[PDB]
Amino acid sequence: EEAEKAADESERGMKVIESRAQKDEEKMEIQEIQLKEAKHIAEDADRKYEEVARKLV
Amino acid sequence: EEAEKAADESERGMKVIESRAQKDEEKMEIQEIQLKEAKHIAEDADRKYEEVARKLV
Amino acid sequence: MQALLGARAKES
Amino acid sequence: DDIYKAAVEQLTEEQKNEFKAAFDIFVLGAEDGCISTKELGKVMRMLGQNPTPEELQEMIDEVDEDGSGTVDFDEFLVMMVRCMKDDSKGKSEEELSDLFRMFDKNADGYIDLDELKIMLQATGETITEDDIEELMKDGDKNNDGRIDYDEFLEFMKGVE
Repeated sequence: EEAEKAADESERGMKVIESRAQKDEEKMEIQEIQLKEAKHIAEDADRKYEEVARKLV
Repeated sequence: EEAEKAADESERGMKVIESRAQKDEEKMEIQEIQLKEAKHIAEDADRKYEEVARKLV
Repeated sequence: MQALLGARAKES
Repeated sequence: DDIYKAAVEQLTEEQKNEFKAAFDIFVLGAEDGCISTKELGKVMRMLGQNPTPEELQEMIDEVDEDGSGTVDFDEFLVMMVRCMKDDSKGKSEEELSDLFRMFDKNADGYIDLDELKIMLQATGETITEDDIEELMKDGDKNNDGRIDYDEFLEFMKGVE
């Protein structure tokens, strides 16, 4: 009974973790894809900065 | 043995996906922090854009 | 490269 | 572009087939049929890695000559294949200066057209006045029809 409770806790755990792992994996990929975009916005933000700053110059 | 093995195998499943959640969690935190900074860089670069755009004016 | 590849680099 | 074609004149194509084999081994890692920024990330952290980010964002934005804007599949492939070193003789300063003498036969540090035209005609191969149009855009960085040497240098530095 305890092993089955453990089967359920290690399996529920695995599923909770798979759910968490998936949430974190999606957040990982979401933040990674969005990081690339945030970096591209930084490149663009720096790019527009340079275009206007260069005009300033 | 089957119940305990279910627990043990699901626990190993969990260890791998927990380690994955941890890797994904660390990576999403890294990517999130990096996103925040890439975005803060972008925001800073956008602030600089505006500082230089108003100074361009 | 070779340090990461091995002996697959022979014609060049 | 042209360089691609010369180097393939070195060796043959069955090679390319087995490359494709190596790549079925690799080609895991296109987000967009391209190997772009996130793909650079993916296939490189495949081992937890990414190129020296100068290389990486370089591929992201810059080496886009065409307006590809991104690391294409082609551009990540470009880095990964330009790996093994084979360029010849990259000719440069002291070369290009002694050359510049007869380039700027003017004896002036400012080439005229037809000295270069003579050199072109006497190289050993093909002078497209398309490419001569290129070279006027390039060589004379001043583009005043007369070239100070370093202009001609960067116009001629680093090539076979």
